[PDB]
Amino acid sequence: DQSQIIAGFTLWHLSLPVTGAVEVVVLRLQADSGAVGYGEASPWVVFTGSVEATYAALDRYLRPLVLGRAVGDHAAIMEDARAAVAHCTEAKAALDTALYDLRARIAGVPVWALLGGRCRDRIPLSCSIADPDFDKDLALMQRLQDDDVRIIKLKTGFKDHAFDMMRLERLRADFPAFDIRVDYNQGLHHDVALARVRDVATFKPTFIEQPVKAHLRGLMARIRDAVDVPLLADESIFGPEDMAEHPEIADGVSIKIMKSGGLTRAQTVARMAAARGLSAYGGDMFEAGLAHLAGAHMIAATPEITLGCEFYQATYFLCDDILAAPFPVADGHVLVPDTPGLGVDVDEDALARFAV
Amino acid sequence: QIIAGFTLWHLSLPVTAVEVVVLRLQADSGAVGYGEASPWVVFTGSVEATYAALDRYLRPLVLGRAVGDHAAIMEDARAAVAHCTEAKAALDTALYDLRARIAGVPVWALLGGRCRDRIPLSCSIADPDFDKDLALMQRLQDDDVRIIKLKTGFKDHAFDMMRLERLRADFPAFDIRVDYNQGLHHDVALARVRDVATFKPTFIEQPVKAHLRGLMARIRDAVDVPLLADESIFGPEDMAEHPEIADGVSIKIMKSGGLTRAQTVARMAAARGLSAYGGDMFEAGLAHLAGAHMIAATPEITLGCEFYQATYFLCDDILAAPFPVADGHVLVPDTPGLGVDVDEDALARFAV
Amino acid sequence: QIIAGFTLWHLSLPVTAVEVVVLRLQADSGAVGYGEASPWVVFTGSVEATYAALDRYLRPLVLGRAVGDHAAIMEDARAAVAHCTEAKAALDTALYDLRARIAGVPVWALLGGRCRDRIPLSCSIADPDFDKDLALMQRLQDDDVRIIKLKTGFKDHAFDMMRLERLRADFPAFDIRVDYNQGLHHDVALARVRDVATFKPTFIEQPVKAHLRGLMARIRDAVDVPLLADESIFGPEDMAEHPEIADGVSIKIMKSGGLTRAQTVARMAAARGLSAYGGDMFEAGLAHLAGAHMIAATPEITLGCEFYQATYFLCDDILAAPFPVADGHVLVPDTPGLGVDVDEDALARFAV
Amino acid sequence: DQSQIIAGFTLWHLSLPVTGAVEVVVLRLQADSGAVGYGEASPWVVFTGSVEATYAALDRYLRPLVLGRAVGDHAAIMEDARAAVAHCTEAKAALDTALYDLRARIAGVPVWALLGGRCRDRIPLSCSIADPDFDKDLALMQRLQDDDVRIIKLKTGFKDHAFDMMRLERLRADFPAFDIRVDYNQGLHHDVALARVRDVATFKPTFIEQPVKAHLRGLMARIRDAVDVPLLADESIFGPEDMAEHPEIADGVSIKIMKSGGLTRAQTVARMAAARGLSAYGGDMFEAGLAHLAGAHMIAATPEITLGCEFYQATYFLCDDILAAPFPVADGHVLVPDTPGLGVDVDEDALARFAV
Ligand SMILES: [K+]
Ligand SMILES: [K+]
Ligand SMILES: [K+]
Ligand SMILES: [K+]
Ligand SMILES: [Mg+2]
Ligand SMILES: [Mg+2]
Ligand SMILES: [Mg+2]
Ligand SMILES: [Mg+2]
Repeated sequence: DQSQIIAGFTLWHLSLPVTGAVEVVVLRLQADSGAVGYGEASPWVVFTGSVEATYAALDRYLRPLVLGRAVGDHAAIMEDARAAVAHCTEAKAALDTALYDLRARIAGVPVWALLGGRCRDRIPLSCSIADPDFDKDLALMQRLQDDDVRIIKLKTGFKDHAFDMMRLERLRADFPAFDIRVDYNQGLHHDVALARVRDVATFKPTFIEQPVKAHLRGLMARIRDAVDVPLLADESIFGPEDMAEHPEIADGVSIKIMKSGGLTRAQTVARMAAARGLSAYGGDMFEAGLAHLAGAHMIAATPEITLGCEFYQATYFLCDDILAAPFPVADGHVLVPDTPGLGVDVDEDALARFAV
Repeated sequence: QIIAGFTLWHLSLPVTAVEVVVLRLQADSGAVGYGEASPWVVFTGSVEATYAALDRYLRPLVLGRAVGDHAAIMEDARAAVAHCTEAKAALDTALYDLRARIAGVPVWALLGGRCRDRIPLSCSIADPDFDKDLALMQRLQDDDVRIIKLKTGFKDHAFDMMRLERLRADFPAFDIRVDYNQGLHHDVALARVRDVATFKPTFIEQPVKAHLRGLMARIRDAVDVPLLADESIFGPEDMAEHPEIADGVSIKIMKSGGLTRAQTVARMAAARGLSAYGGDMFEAGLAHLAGAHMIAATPEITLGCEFYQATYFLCDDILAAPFPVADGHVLVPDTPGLGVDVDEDALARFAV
Repeated sequence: QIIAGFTLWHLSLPVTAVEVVVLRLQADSGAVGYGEASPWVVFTGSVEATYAALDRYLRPLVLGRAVGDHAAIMEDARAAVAHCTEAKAALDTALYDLRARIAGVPVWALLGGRCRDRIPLSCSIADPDFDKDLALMQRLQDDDVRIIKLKTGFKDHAFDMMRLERLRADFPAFDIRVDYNQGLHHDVALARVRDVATFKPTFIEQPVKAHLRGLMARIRDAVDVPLLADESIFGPEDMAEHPEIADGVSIKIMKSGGLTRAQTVARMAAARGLSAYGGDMFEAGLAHLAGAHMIAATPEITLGCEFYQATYFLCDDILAAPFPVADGHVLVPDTPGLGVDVDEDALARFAV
Repeated sequence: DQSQIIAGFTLWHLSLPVTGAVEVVVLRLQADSGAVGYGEASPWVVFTGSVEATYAALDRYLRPLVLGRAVGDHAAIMEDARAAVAHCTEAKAALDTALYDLRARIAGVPVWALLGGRCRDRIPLSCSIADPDFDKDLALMQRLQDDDVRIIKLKTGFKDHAFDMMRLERLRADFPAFDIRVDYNQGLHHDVALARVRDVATFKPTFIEQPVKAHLRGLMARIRDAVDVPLLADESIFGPEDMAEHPEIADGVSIKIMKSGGLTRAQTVARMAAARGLSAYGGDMFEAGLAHLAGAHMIAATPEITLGCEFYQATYFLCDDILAAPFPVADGHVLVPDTPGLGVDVDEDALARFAV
């Protein structure tokens, strides 16, 4: 049964409205038996690559390498997948996710059971605070507080520095029970980055994420050493190779299956970080509930990821998701399913509704 | 469902004796999984240390746990008892075997799926009577085995140089590696490594004591032939701490404390262009199968494996059918669990 | 004056097929400029990624801009879309071609003026049938070409060593370089590089995967023959980050994302005594001309160029007259723009 | 037309009175067609070399390498120029400037169009505050404020430390809207440099420039790491070779065509700095409007230079300039011309009036 072939390979390019729209690609794999598995690719054109690049990677270059293969050859399929097309880590993540979802459903086990088993069944949730209209986010904070969410990440550097400092002050004043992180999304020019980081460090955020452009890894290392607050690398480190090459550039790493090109490789990044005493955090892209579930299963199997996750978009940002039931969140945590595969069905009618 | 039973055997296994410890785990449903710990007292620690790790300290953290909590159980296991990586490997192996059998999948399906169904086999050449080993070689050659690892530095340097010349002369189709097992004193290690390197072995493994990692790094940089670390690197933490001491690493589940961690060492090595080889201890077939499933799911381990003891060294194994080898390769099973039944009668027979 | 038009062709070009994307930019006045993107899916990214970069993401940042704002446009282009350095090179090339034609100057007059009017040419030797390549060599020798780059590591090591010995024997007047295209596994890379170094190629290019830069640095320091980085270094940021991984760099506009940035890589290399070579991808004559004008204005690129595909590899090119080569050199034009007309009929003919 | 020869090579050694005098050398190149281009060399004897060295470099050693060459061979002329005479980067800059001005005027394009095109058409201006009579500079500050200049650089270390601290205090008090930088011009002895730098850092200047002697690059690196305020290298880094050799000695670099030996090389220094996250600033020497225009065109084509420029001398320091019209400044910015060549004509009658 482990040599049953992959007989179907189907793509949807979606546009999903948000409270704007975000574009993702969904992959379904179908085995010889008729069993199916799904994966999501969630690109950001300025950071990981375009949606068109990811679609083409799947449609033209991965498809002929996947169709007709033995589904048990998952590990060899993914080595071939990495060799076949440069970049498109999001596309690779979709493939890895669909292969895990498929083999898990065939076996009748949850995806985490294929990643080493479970160390946790809940994962603390962080919501991002990113609105240029801060009164709208103050409204959101009331809802988060009532929902028992107790972590947020302030997106900083996109308006001006006074806007960042104003929001940090007000959130610390009005919402002291919250654990607050900061994410610059590569948004500080090297002229001002250290000074701005030192200023926001005065509010003692749990971490400050990726202040400078991804390639400025030497400057990241300098900022790490200059400031007491933990520095987190995001766009500076995609996968194990980057982690190996740049061991000392930050105090921790944001783990995203869309950067690492899948679930197995995300685990490897987090294990490499932990082995030297670097923190690991469950980051995400502009994703839907399918990609969220993939990340949640990965985190459930990875004790090294201890800083929570930001799988908030399906619950708080997307007008409608693509799952058949609500992405599972209660009491400020993601609830990791224990039913087969990713644990919540993909709604193909929603795939059809949102297809471009 | 919960782990309802936890059973240990301390075995003594005659050879052509080695002591191992076998663990059986039993779920609520009656399903079972097995693992083997294979300690070497001078290297990984005593068999008594390993037995006590399992019997006293791990037993209570494992009995009554949900089998699905495998990852948490192993975190707890690492925190519960220092060393005894062999014990921890036995537990990891049993947990994978048990979960794979409950699910009806081979253990490699729990480790990422498969990248290879066959692994090239190496047999060790370590007899003080070299004529016997020359007989062994003919059998290896008839068996289509095409890799050997010469154990060096236990007699004298002339004995090692003699054997290398003879083997290159009379068996030129063999891929030859060298393993010193920490046996060269620092006074002479560089000189002797340079001498054996003239036979271009594929690698030279662990010339000096495990803790002499600065010297390992010097030997790495002095000689063109790849240097392989063994005892100097156990798990991911050692790999993270000592990134440049060698050109590659011997991956052993008994050093890494399990299957998952062994994968992580190989991946960490590969990420920087260091090689990975499927090493082993004085193990029986149960251990061999655990290592075989690990290698089957780990593309980074490209240098073969040395799972030769169940075939050429043990009088009798503890599996119900032979450990699967043919045409000089280990044949990775695709049936459920580790893929060959453990023979509980063989367990009773060889229990101390 | 403003950029009033932005047009793309996705081409498939038969070879003795490769896909490229051509961009035409059109100013208010009707003046036009062209650029080529030549992607390699395993190396720089897909042709689809490049087409989308231009069609969706760059088009709106370019249409309606003042042509004189070239430097700002390219800043915006780099910020707008990750990767797709081939797309960005096509845009840079079109912007230079258009501005040079508006001004009535060759593109090299926009890049610092000229330091050379001729560039030594290298042709690649990459046929699995070596007898065919031995025929190709006679033609190269009759054409006064005196540099070749042997593509290695795609068959086996004996095939590479065989070809080197034969070429040194039968064609001793040729400057021979070697290119592995990331093709040596880390298990064997040092050994094989050392072996091919015995033929003293002028350089050995990119033996290992692009990300294995620590290993590149080790190979650099282990072997006397110059090591050339290709895929390991794309633009100035990579050059700044990895200063000591090689003895020199292959400069390609399709990696650097343009003409200016390619100059900057060469200058950064030269400042510390690293060499620079005029590399290329599977390009047509438009790309060749962009690279040729770049090299003409960049004294630091002293190792020749490999703009051989339009002459010896493509069945038909997309220029209205032949890409200019004579006496084993590229002949840098001094007429306006890139210096040879793009044939829009050839564009229509080969569009997918 | 690109092979038309350089047929004329003419030098003037000027002395230009200032609110003292400054000595510069002007070069005019004349092509076969009669078109002309001009460049300026602006030496400082203690820093870059004497005016006599620069004059001789042009008159005896560069002249025979330039006369009769094809003007299109600009890049080869400048390689030959660098090989021909040691030092005299100012002389080399004059030659590079005149070649660009000449080819630009022949082509009918502005100089920046020969340097990659334009990224900005205005450049924020900084004026230096360097008078031993501080009341005179307080007068100047009223004029700067009314002129909408909002950057100054305080020259420090030439009187005593209390004088520096007094001026910083008063400027921060009376002119809070100004961005203030500090420049020591190599003026701190190594015995006291760190302590003095730490003291002036308390006023949070945007950068502190070259506290110690140029060769003390190890001590510069120590000062960089000891103080939060950005350290700028000036005399420690001339061109790309220095930049390559000394990558970590400061947080940024002052780019001056008179150090880099021309416009192309200045751009290369700024691109090398930016590639690793080091700042770049448009510095100058005691220059006239010709050299200012050269630097302004260079900066217009170089997005990496983001800290402004100090092309203030033609407007605020020289009693009379050598251009046919006022060096273009409005609203606190240099206005980069878009007409051919450097964009403002050189007044040869002014060359004659000021010749020694
Ligand atoms: K820190
Ligand atoms: K070695
Ligand atoms: K070398
Ligand atoms: K500093
Ligand atoms: Mg982030
Ligand atoms: Mg060993
Ligand atoms: Mg190449
Ligand atoms: Mg200065």
